[PDB]
Amino acid sequence: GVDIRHNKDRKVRRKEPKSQDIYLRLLVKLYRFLARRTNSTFNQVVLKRLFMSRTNRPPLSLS
Amino acid sequence: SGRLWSKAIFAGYKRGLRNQREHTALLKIEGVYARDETEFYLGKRCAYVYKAKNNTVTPGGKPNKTRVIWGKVTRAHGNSGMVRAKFRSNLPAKAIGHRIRVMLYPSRI
Amino acid sequence: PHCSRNPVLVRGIGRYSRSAMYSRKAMYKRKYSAAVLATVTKPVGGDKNGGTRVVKLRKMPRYYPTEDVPRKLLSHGKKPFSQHVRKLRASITPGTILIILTGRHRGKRVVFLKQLASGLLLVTGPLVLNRVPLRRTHQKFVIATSTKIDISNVKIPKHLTDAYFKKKKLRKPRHQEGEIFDTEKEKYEITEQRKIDQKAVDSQILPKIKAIPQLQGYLRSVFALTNGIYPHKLVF
Amino acid sequence: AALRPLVKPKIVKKRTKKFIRHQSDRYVKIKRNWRKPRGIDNRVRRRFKGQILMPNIGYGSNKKTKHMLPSGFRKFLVHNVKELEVLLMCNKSYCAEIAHNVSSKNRKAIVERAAQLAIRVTNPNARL
Amino acid sequence: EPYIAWGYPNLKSVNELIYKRGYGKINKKRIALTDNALIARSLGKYGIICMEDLIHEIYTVGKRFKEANNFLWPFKLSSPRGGMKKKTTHFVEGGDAGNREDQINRLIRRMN
Amino acid sequence: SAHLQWMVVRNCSSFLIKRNKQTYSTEPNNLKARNSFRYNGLIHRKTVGVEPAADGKGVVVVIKRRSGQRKPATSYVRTTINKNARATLSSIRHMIRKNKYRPDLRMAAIRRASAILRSQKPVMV
RNA sequence: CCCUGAAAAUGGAUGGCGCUGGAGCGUCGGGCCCAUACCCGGCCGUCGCCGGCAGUCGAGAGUGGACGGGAGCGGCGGCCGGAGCCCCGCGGACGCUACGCCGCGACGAGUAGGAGGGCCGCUGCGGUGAGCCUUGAAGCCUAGGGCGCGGGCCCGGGUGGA
Ligand SMILES: [Mg+2]
Ligand SMILES: [Mg+2]
Ligand SMILES: [Mg+2]
Ligand SMILES: [Mg+2]
Ligand SMILES: [Mg+2]
Ligand SMILES: [Mg+2]
Ligand SMILES: [Mg+2]
Ligand SMILES: [Mg+2]
Ligand SMILES: [Mg+2]
Ligand SMILES: [Mg+2]
Ligand SMILES: [Mg+2]
Repeated sequence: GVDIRHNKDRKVRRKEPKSQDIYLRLLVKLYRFLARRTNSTFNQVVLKRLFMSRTNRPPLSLS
Repeated sequence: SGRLWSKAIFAGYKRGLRNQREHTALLKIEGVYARDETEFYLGKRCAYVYKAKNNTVTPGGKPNKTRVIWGKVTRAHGNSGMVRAKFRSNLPAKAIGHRIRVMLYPSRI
Repeated sequence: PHCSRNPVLVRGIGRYSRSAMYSRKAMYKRKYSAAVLATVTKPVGGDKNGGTRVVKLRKMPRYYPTEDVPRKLLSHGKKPFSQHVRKLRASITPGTILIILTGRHRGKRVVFLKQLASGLLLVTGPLVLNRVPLRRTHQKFVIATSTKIDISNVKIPKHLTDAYFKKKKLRKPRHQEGEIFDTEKEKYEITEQRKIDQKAVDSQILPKIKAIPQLQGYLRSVFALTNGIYPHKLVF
Repeated sequence: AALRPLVKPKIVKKRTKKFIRHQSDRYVKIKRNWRKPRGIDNRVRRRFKGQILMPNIGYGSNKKTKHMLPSGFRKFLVHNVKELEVLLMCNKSYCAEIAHNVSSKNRKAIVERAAQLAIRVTNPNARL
Repeated sequence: EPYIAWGYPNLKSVNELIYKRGYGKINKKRIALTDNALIARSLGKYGIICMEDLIHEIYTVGKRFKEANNFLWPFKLSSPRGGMKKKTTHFVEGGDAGNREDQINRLIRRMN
Repeated sequence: SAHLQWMVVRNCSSFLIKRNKQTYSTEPNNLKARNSFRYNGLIHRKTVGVEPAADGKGVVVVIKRRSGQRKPATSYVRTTINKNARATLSSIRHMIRKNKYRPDLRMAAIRRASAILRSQKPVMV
């Protein structure tokens, strides 16, 4: 018996996209490979961004 | 023509007061009544020989009613003889207080 | 092909250190800087079949099982039983008297000759005394008493390896369906070589036991346990 | 005699006896099918000593040895000869059984095809 | 005071602990110190580049003692073989709680 | 495209057999019968198959060409082999490795080829 | 320390038996006994490493490698010297339903309550199985064989008749 608090044990975060858009699923495979097999941090954010919700991927105005 | 084994009495399973672990039994080797003298039997193989109804095959012998539960001595259990031992199958409780033989099998002497 | 040149004082550690052996091995003066067949060509066997047939051994397998098992890792130990280290109990010395505890000759007192290469003990009772012939015994299932007889300067024949004592098997010549069970081989045959060898060893050990008084009767006896003594108190 | 599997590891079952539902014995209206007792006084829900055990993930069988038949195989359900061919390439880690619904005459042909495909059948003698 | 029992380990004791039950915190993982390169992979920057460095850095406290102690996983010892004669009272009063001067070495020999 | 098609039919197909802790794919031109992107015989530009011959004896290998991708009527060239086993797999081995025609199912073919040939030879009582 | 002080109701309580060179009391010793506590090991699951695998790369290769003189050594072709591209074998396990597979570390109580998964289950519908079925469905019974931690499920035998 070890005294720890397990309420924060499971970090909550998007691990795979919730949608079933296969095209969206596709480049997830692509960029998951990209971040895994490269040191380019830029991939991680892109891979991290592909998971997030429509509200979390707000439309970007042209201006 | 020889007894070839020391007699023992099944004195019960290893147990607390309100909990009993059936997988190891407490054996009482007759003639030893202190922890020190237990070193002789400390690794000997023990056997529980009992009779049953239906005949069973016998190694190097004819089928008969004789069955046996094999086991070996594990260690002494507490300050006065009282060796604890293990068996391939846990001893049935009807064997309490009956004859257990220690076979004088593998001897370090 | 020199000897180890590094005597061992404890298993795993030699007597000398790296520099000490470098001098001992004379590594200072001897410093060195630097520096078939798969197929066979059989004849042609024509005529006009010209071109020697290049046959290759280990032809490719004719069938593959649907799957297989991946190879095991490597162990760096686990030497086979043939090349195991044979440990013999200290009380067991050539000429001591042992007691068989397990087999048909349980409780019989026999003398211990040399120990076999397998680690099995080659012993024989003075067959005239206890009907125990030259027969292997296991050192873990015997009791080494404190009685020893000088069996030094006796000639144990060298052709008594474990293969000689190995059990023989006959079944089964060209019979698979079992409907005529063999009525032979059940009487195991005491080969003459065993007979004469047993005579040869017993002819020279028997004078050695008769020297000390009442030892033949001691060996003619069979060990037993009474309602009195206990083995943990006995001194063997 | 029979067809050996690729491997026959020592199947180890963490528990053999079924979990009978609490108070299945006393009442017949309660079936032996397990139910989690959710009661304030429920003495088996509290895990008292000397009572009915609960199912829990600790009783999970080995991943290698999960779903092993007593003879080194795994089960698969077929209904006619067509699905048997997909086993021709497993053939050593999975055994097929004829579904209960298959009539005799259809099932007689399947076992013949099964034998010639070296496929182990759980219920060969099923209408004969 | 009552929840701990502490003392001054000696060179043999510190040797035994890191060798028999020494575990490292590599990548927040409890990793057994089975190879020296594991030490160098994490503590190489501080000059702690072998098993003996960790012992030396600990036994006599070094400039980089804090990093070394944090690198070591806390030792998970077995229960004290042979009992301990009390748990709820101080050592000076025949118990075990509190500071025993150097008999902690005895207790260590009984733990691991 | 194979990958786009694979996402479509990875879990929705008429050939999908999801039974007890198992999955099996029954498309005609698949080896090992397992549902997988690598071994599926429908989505790949170049595919290989090993089926028993029309008669009992012999085996048949099917290869998908590169032009008639959209035309299944002529998208597979089938030929039969009725020679000794050792000659067959060696002959089969040359279809994949020498031609570089998907040198990943090379053994899945010969393993399947070894099985089917061993099926046709009569059983012993 | 012990005794007196010291009286309640069914017959009863150092738990009982008993216990007086102690099985009582006070201070101490050495051993011994066991919990789901701790150490090691096996297994299950969760979480974390946002770990690893698209390199199926038997030829794939870089902790830099390339051209294109520079002036040189270190060694084999008598003091001038310089291509080798696989192979006598044609060959080389499995893998990767990527919603897959693999590795490592730690962890595991739980009412009310929240959430995730369910190849747990019922009924009806669109598809799908060249699905099953009078050579016997549904259902029911079963000291039959089993699987799954479980929800439950498959198969044997009997009845049954769509
Ligand atoms: Mg815990
Ligand atoms: Mg909790
Ligand atoms: Mg079960
Ligand atoms: Mg009921
Ligand atoms: Mg309550
Ligand atoms: Mg109540
Ligand atoms: Mg102890
Ligand atoms: Mg307290
Ligand atoms: Mg009083
Ligand atoms: Mg819980
Ligand atoms: Mg029925």
